[PDB]
Amino acid sequence: KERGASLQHTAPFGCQIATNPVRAMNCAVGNMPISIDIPDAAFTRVVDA
Amino acid sequence: PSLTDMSCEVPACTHSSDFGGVAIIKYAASKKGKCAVHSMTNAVTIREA
Repeated sequence: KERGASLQHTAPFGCQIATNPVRAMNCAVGNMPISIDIPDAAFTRVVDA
Repeated sequence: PSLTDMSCEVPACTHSSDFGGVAIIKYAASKKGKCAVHSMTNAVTIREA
């Protein structure tokens, strides 16, 4: 009864919360390095473009 | 063939031992036929004879 509000409603950075298992999801916090290794077959030559 | 109004453009170059550069020559030529090509600068070798 005296419970208060869940993290789903109160948590910072706009994040959603779920419990089976527990996750914080989609926090708009910080930034993410992403790195790609691209096979040479994928690129088209400056004379072909 | 006799050639005139020639312009030479270099889409990309890399000094890569393997013909790592490619060049497009725009031209006007008097008649149809085979024609020889050569490089006058010793530091640049062209593959096509």
